[PDB]
Amino acid sequence: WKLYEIKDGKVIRKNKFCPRCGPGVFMADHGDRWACGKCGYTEWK
Amino acid sequence: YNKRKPRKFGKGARRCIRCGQYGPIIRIQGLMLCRHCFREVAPKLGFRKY
Amino acid sequence: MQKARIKIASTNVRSLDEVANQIKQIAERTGVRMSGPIPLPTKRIRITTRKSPDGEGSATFDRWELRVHKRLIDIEADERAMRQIMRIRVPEDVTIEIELIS
Amino acid sequence: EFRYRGYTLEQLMNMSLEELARLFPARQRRSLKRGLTPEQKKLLRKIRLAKKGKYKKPIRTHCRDMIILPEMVGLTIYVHNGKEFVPVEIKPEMIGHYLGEFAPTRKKVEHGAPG
Amino acid sequence: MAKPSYVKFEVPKELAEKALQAVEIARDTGKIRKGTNETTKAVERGQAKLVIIAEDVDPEEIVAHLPPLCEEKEIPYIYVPSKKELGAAAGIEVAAASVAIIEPGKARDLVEEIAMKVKELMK
RNA sequence: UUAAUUGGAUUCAACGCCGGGAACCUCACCGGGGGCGACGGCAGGAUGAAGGCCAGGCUGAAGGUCUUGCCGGACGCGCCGAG
Repeated sequence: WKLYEIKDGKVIRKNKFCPRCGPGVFMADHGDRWACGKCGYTEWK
Repeated sequence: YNKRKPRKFGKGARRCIRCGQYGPIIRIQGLMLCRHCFREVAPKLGFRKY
Repeated sequence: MQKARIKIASTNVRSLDEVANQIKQIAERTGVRMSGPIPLPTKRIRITTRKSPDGEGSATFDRWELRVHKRLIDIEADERAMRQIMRIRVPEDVTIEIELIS
Repeated sequence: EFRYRGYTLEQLMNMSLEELARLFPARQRRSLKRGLTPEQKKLLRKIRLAKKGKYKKPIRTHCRDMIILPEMVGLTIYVHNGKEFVPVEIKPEMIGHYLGEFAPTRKKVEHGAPG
Repeated sequence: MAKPSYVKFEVPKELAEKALQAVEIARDTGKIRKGTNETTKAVERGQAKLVIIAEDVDPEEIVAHLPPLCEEKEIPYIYVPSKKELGAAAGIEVAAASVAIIEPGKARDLVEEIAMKVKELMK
């Protein structure tokens, strides 16, 4: 719940959705990259 | 991390069905049984004394 | 000319002789030539093992034997003769394997 | 100067792995050909980029059967003898010998009066 | 008592009871997602059909984001006065901040009814 | 002697013996690394897993440890007994 912000009637997601699995899969905010540990997939920013 | 490693050779790869002894398991055509177990079951397999 | 080769194997001798006898009666009842049952060499499986469970005592060894006898019967082609063999009651110990040879 | 197979260590550095294993005895070359263990290769990476300096950790290993290459010369490695990772210091003559030969896993056996 | 900030309409007691009965029936013979986290995950996926929200949730930010979230995704959301009521209706001993129904089961006849009784509330 | 030569076995009747197999196993020895004790009870609860997992420092490596941050979506640790 803490990873969904809302302004002006639209939902902002604090972290990027991982395309491998689908929606509801946030990403790890490390600054230098976007990482998801479900499979250890990293996309460098 | 609790699984035992695979072994296709050596004593650890082999284990008696009945008692689980890792050691003497005779394999004349594939019995797969401990040697001491064999004594009480040989007649049940049909073996006789001559 | 076409032939059927039948190999009949059993640990029990008497079961094997009964199977051979009824095969003979079938083959002579259908009037089709049969090669007499050739008793092929009997297999003697041998296993020796030390009697004592632990390592104590005199070196004692026990011998265990399995004598399995097999026989060969060759018959000449006749579909009538081959129809009656699948109805032969075969004991649980006797294994019959049949091949067809030209 | 150090000479192995008729060549020096600094000449041994620049040869490829296949020729270098050709210079080796049959057993070590056979083990190299059949493939290093994945832990062997992880440890090879560790020491290789430790030579370049990036890995500043003290290097220790269990790979008693690691075969020392000429390029590894000039380093320190702690090899497990069974209780501790005893150090060994790599010199140019290391080439052609396993690690487990060198760590004492059997201490000295002195003898006294009979019981 | 003052209504929380996220409130956009006043749900009658009877409507809240019907929502609780719908929660129970959808639990019995359907599918419900328990927890505001899973409610958000379902509404974002679009699978949610009706979202029940408690009105005595101490931290507002747990349920602050639900009303505009359901409005934007065009799924009815209804309120119930007590979080413990929603937990009891959800068949769990802990208190459920919100429940998102997925399979109405036998509560469709309520939920669809509740739909207009929710759509009239925002007007 | 050992970090270990695991333990057992004794004159015949222990001593190519338990082992009809001592390179990892065989393990039952030594040193080191990591890890689950079910079920009934207390408490906690999901406001998110207990498992996974990057980047990496420490660990022989192994998300093993640790900062790490997201996850699959759902209840599991400490004790009382007790397996």
